[PDB]
Amino acid sequence: PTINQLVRKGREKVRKKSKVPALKGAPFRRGVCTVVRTVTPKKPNSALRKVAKVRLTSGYEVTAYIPGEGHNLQEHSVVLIRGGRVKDLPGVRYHIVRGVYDAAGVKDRKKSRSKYGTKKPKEAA
Amino acid sequence: MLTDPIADMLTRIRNATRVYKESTDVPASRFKEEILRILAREGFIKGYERVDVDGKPYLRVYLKYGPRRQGPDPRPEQVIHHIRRISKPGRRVYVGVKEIPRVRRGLGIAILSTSKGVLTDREARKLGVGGELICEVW
RNA sequence: CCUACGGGCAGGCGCCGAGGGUAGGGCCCGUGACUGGGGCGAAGUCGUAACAAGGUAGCUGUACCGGAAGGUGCGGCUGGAUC
RNA sequence: AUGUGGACCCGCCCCUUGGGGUGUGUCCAAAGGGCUUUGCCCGCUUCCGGAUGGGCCCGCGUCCCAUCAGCUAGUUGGUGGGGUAAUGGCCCACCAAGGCGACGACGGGUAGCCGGUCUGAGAGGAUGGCCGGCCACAGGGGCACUGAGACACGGGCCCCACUCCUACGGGAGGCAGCAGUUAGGAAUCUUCCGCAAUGGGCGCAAGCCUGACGGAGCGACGCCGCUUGGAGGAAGAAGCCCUUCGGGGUGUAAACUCCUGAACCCGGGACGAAACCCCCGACGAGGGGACUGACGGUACCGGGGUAAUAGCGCCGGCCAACUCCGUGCCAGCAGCCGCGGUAAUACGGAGGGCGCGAGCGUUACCCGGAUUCACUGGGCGUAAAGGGCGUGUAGGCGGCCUGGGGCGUCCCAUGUGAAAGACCACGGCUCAACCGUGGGGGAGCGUGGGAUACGCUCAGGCUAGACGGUGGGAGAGGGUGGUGGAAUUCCCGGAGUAGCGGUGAAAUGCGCAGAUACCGGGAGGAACGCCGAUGGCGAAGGCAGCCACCUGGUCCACCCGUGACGCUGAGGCGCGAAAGCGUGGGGAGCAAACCGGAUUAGAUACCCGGGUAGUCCACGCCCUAAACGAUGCGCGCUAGGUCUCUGGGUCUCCUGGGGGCCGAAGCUAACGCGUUAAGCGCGCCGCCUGGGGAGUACGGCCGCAAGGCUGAAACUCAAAGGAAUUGACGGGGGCCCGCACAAGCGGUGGAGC
Ligand SMILES: NC[C@@H]1O[C@H](O[C@H]2[C@@H](O)[C@H](O[C@@H]3[C@@H](O)[C@H](N)C[C@H](N)[C@H]3O[C@H]3O[C@H](CO)[C@@H](O)[C@H](O)[C@H]3N)O[C@@H]2CO)[C@H](N)[C@@H](O)[C@@H]1O
Ligand SMILES: NC[C@@H]1O[C@H](O[C@H]2[C@@H](O)[C@H](O[C@@H]3[C@@H](O)[C@H](N)C[C@H](N)[C@H]3O[C@H]3O[C@H](CO)[C@@H](O)[C@H](O)[C@H]3N)O[C@@H]2CO)[C@H](N)[C@@H](O)[C@@H]1O
Ligand SMILES: NC[C@@H]1O[C@H](O[C@H]2[C@@H](O)[C@H](O[C@@H]3[C@@H](O)[C@H](N)C[C@H](N)[C@H]3O[C@H]3O[C@H](CO)[C@@H](O)[C@H](O)[C@H]3N)O[C@@H]2CO)[C@H](N)[C@@H](O)[C@@H]1O
Ligand SMILES: NC[C@@H]1O[C@H](O[C@H]2[C@@H](O)[C@H](O[C@@H]3[C@@H](O)[C@H](N)C[C@H](N)[C@H]3O[C@H]3O[C@H](CO)[C@@H](O)[C@H](O)[C@H]3N)O[C@@H]2CO)[C@H](N)[C@@H](O)[C@@H]1O
Ligand SMILES: [Mg+2]
Ligand SMILES: [Mg+2]
Ligand SMILES: [Mg+2]
Ligand SMILES: [Mg+2]
Ligand SMILES: [Mg+2]
Ligand SMILES: [Mg+2]
Ligand SMILES: [Mg+2]
Ligand SMILES: [Mg+2]
Ligand SMILES: [Mg+2]
Ligand SMILES: [Mg+2]
Ligand SMILES: [Mg+2]
Ligand SMILES: [Mg+2]
Ligand SMILES: [Mg+2]
Ligand SMILES: [Mg+2]
Ligand SMILES: [Mg+2]
Ligand SMILES: [Mg+2]
Ligand SMILES: [Mg+2]
Ligand SMILES: [Mg+2]
Ligand SMILES: [Mg+2]
Ligand SMILES: [Mg+2]
Ligand SMILES: [Mg+2]
Ligand SMILES: [Mg+2]
Ligand SMILES: [Mg+2]
Ligand SMILES: [Mg+2]
Ligand SMILES: [Mg+2]
Ligand SMILES: [Mg+2]
Ligand SMILES: [Mg+2]
Ligand SMILES: [Mg+2]
Ligand SMILES: [Mg+2]
Ligand SMILES: [Mg+2]
Ligand SMILES: [Mg+2]
Ligand SMILES: [Mg+2]
Ligand SMILES: [Mg+2]
Ligand SMILES: [Mg+2]
Ligand SMILES: [Mg+2]
Ligand SMILES: [Mg+2]
Ligand SMILES: [Mg+2]
Ligand SMILES: [Mg+2]
Ligand SMILES: [Mg+2]
Ligand SMILES: [Mg+2]
Ligand SMILES: [Mg+2]
Ligand SMILES: [Mg+2]
Ligand SMILES: [Mg+2]
Ligand SMILES: [Mg+2]
Ligand SMILES: [Mg+2]
Ligand SMILES: [Mg+2]
Ligand SMILES: [Mg+2]
Ligand SMILES: [Mg+2]
Ligand SMILES: [Mg+2]
Ligand SMILES: [Mg+2]
Ligand SMILES: [Mg+2]
Ligand SMILES: [Mg+2]
Ligand SMILES: [Mg+2]
Ligand SMILES: [Mg+2]
Ligand SMILES: [Mg+2]
Ligand SMILES: [Mg+2]
Ligand SMILES: [Mg+2]
Ligand SMILES: [Mg+2]
Ligand SMILES: [Mg+2]
Ligand SMILES: [Mg+2]
Ligand SMILES: [Mg+2]
Ligand SMILES: [Mg+2]
Repeated sequence: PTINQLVRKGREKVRKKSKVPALKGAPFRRGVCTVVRTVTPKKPNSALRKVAKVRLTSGYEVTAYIPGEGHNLQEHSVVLIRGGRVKDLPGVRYHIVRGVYDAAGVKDRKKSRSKYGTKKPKEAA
Repeated sequence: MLTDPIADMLTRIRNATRVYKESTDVPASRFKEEILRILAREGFIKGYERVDVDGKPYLRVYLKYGPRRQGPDPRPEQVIHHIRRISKPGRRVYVGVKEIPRVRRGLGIAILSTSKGVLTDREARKLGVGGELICEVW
């Protein structure tokens, strides 16, 4: 646009939209499981994906993914949520953090252990 | 009505040179003449002169090019590779002497209007002045 | 009440006054019987509108009609193929 | 009472907002205490000056929403008061009718501001946590008192809410001081030591107070520094992993050999502290003297001395690092692309490898990349994007010559830009982190001086822009009235007879109340064939028989006039195809809806037969569009060729205005554009900022209604797009083949086998 036009109107700064009301941006939010269901993916994937509907302190009831080999979560479970969509599961915008509150960490996990939250094993160590 | 005669002049030059014209007339103005003087002194043009076209004051302006070139397209290199208004009616640009720019590491000019007359960057920097940043030519 | 008789103090009235009440206006959230569509989700149902002249060229403003895509009127466009 | 002085009224000088001075008149001071006691020490009074700190005012700057457009009645100004330290509608009486607003008032949202911080090549973007500066607050709301200073966190009053006491009458309380507890939360410390230092209050001093402060405690929370060893050490142990069974890997890595010696033990042991005070001198300068350490038995120095912690992420591509097993669209991974369906470098484990290392990853948030809001630095013919077109307000922009002013602009000098932080030196802790000193920058704003090219401004001039005059032109530009012929329908008459109509084929339908076809007459409605164009006119929409009247634009020639009078144009105002609406006419033909006939699996369609609104006129609405050149307006500049409409000339040819085609330079993603630019430039406007949700919801405005203008969000996708390429396909085209069909002769399908 002309200069006179920029002077009259100016440019508009672009507001960035949050992908995540773990409400106030706050890196983690604690909640209570409600339904611990299994959901099928979409698009070109097939599996039985493990999921918690979570009541939060933040007020929101949201659905979260339970990552890892297998889990120990039932209907009143109390867990920490972290954010991280799942992408094959629509409306699943958060993961549960394993190793915190009533989500025990993944047993038998040798490799990327600190996600999944499983302490150092002790046979050759 | 012609909003910027200097931009006009410059553009007449830009255009005539791109088809290797020997000359262009441009309606005459004292200010225009002063810019040409610089232009001529710095060896961008051959030179210029007052003339009447339908009995009205012009400035014929003798353009100047490289030699013929070799392969396909033997059109001459251009002396005025680039010529370009800066300050304009829509938006005047004024500089202090500390912020007069170095045009193409000095292989290029900037013409520049000051209270000690129209000057190139070097002339004006040594003369310790600034003013309206008219155009840059390389 | 005190007084050096000048006045002072108590006390009383009044204006303003946080806040309260009543009637009328506005605005912001909640919650909601009942209701309208929307997104998204490998393999459900009806047709086949569109893409090749898509088998009625298409698209379009508008107006009516119709399970549905749609069809028809009028006017426009070519962003229609065939000579 | 004294009055050095000061205050007030009046006057007079100087000065200029209430600043100095001066003359009558009036009015105003004081406090004592201590002595190593006649002369000192602490105080007291009035006045002037300084220093510090503040109050008030002003220019400029300081976020989002215009889906907040009008706001104001102490409002705006005035006269006179009150109140203050002081100006002021700060408050009050009276008077006037004012003040503010698209340069965004009013309203709503959100937020303490700044020095700085983070980011970024910069411009910019984000931010205001530590430290310093200012503001504001002290459970919520008001208020004043005291005082130099408060409307006062640990003062007072009242009202409200909550907690505690209560003999039910009444009271008490205020950690956003230091700790600390509890609640909330993903999450944030000790109810520590000390006044030794620095600073602060009172005190003549000694001292007293000081959760300011100096320290220590706790958290890898961050930054920096350091350790988990060093040198030898095999053609190379074992174990584990590959393997083409030969070999390869982990790997000098280990074991082992020398060497050093974090931790830990022994010893010494701080700097921070010289003043206050006392003595000499004089209670001054100077000199002498004594006390004082929380940190801390710490830092640091010296002697001895043990081989003494390693983890986390990653290895499909972006990206540094590959193999075996397990698994079989499962379990799972996943930042995006995407992995997984029996040979998965992508899942899980192993070996091996890469990267960082007392850390490594994760999530969240800011800037970056993102030239993806583009000032630097983008775009709008077909990708998102030119407003449907005009008229024109505010605004933006403005041809050539001369002179004046010097507002912008440029220059010099000067004040300011605190400290910290930032940059560079040199220093202090063994280094660094941290810190001391010094230097250097630094936008912006103030004052004084100067320049005058360009911009602005004032005055003067010009004629190239613009407008005008004279004469000549082409045109479906518009409005009103009139008028012409062809055709369709209907009505009347004649003649005429069995069908007409309609389709792929039909039927519905019309026809013996005589249709169709044919001639003659009449009525009406609507539209104008040839001319007609690849044509013309209009700003767009859009305009077509002929005539007249009224009227808008525009082109050429003369170069006669005015003298920059110009361009663009938010908003406003007007125009604005069709359909639609209102009132009233009109209605031939056509024809949504609708009534029928076909077709079809069905056919709410395509085909046929009917047919109302409507299509027509007037007046008033509506205001949309593929309102398209999908191309904003104006101006200048940059080869030509060719065809066409319309002027002028010396009429072979030249020169204007307009419509096309091909094409220089050039531009374009390409297609294409190309003196009728999409080329090169200037001015001004409108618009875009991934797709879907959605031109939806909400709000406002408009409308009789239909609806129109303005126009989101949640959620959700990794595309949605444009142009061009190769194919493939077509119930597209052209050319052509084959026992492909046609032309033939014999078969199969029937029967038995
Ligand atoms: N897609 C959203 C919108 O609504 C519709 O889309 C939705 C449905 O119409 C459509 O339904 C289709 C159906 O038409 C088609 N013939 C059969 C198909 N199974 C259905 O599929 C749908 O439903 C199945 C479950 O039955 C889901 O597994 C699947 O996600 C979804 N595609 O799938 C869409 C799921 O959102 C319209 N197609 C379209 O107008 C528009 O895009
Ligand atoms: N986008 C096409 C059109 O742009 C038109 O206006 C623009 C064009 O005329 C012209 O823009 C030119 C462009 O033509 C031509 N292709 C070259 C040049 N790069 C552009 O220029 C523009 O952009 C450059 C930066 O790229 C700037 O530096 C420059 O100042 C600016 N004029 O100048 C205007 C600047 O935007 C009209 N708005 C409209 O017709 C349409 O939007
Ligand atoms: N003013 C004197 C001292 O100056 C210092 O300022 C200096 C230092 O802090 C710093 O200087 C040093 C530099 O001199 C020396 N040659 C190298 C060192 N990297 C720099 O240090 C700085 O830079 C690095 C990274 O930027 C960081 O560690 C940190 O920003 C800072 N220490 O930058 C400033 C100029 O050198 C301190 N900041 C300050 O606290 C102290 O007073
Ligand atoms: N043709 C006439 C012109 O048309 C315009 O408008 C007029 C007429 O066109 C219009 O229609 C007239 C009507 O006047 C009269 N009352 C009825 C008559 N049938 C109509 O006649 C006219 O229009 C229709 C339209 O097809 C046709 O008959 C035919 O074209 C013409 N003769 O009505 C308007 C006045 O009644 C202009 N107003 C004017 O120049 C002039 O009347
Ligand atoms: Mg898959
Ligand atoms: Mg030229
Ligand atoms: Mg300066
Ligand atoms: Mg009283
Ligand atoms: Mg689902
Ligand atoms: Mg169709
Ligand atoms: Mg066809
Ligand atoms: Mg179809
Ligand atoms: Mg079709
Ligand atoms: Mg339609
Ligand atoms: Mg229909
Ligand atoms: Mg049509
Ligand atoms: Mg005296
Ligand atoms: Mg007295
Ligand atoms: Mg007063
Ligand atoms: Mg706040
Ligand atoms: Mg950048
Ligand atoms: Mg800020
Ligand atoms: Mg309070
Ligand atoms: Mg206060
Ligand atoms: Mg307190
Ligand atoms: Mg808790
Ligand atoms: Mg102390
Ligand atoms: Mg002290
Ligand atoms: Mg070694
Ligand atoms: Mg030893
Ligand atoms: Mg690699
Ligand atoms: Mg992984
Ligand atoms: Mg495998
Ligand atoms: Mg991977
Ligand atoms: Mg793996
Ligand atoms: Mg940017
Ligand atoms: Mg730009
Ligand atoms: Mg772009
Ligand atoms: Mg577009
Ligand atoms: Mg247009
Ligand atoms: Mg205009
Ligand atoms: Mg104007
Ligand atoms: Mg000018
Ligand atoms: Mg000046
Ligand atoms: Mg500073
Ligand atoms: Mg050093
Ligand atoms: Mg200055
Ligand atoms: Mg003049
Ligand atoms: Mg007849
Ligand atoms: Mg048209
Ligand atoms: Mg003349
Ligand atoms: Mg004259
Ligand atoms: Mg209309
Ligand atoms: Mg109409
Ligand atoms: Mg009507
Ligand atoms: Mg039918
Ligand atoms: Mg019909
Ligand atoms: Mg009909
Ligand atoms: Mg064109
Ligand atoms: Mg032409
Ligand atoms: Mg072309
Ligand atoms: Mg969107
Ligand atoms: Mg394409
Ligand atoms: Mg193709
Ligand atoms: Mg045959
Ligand atoms: Mg047989």
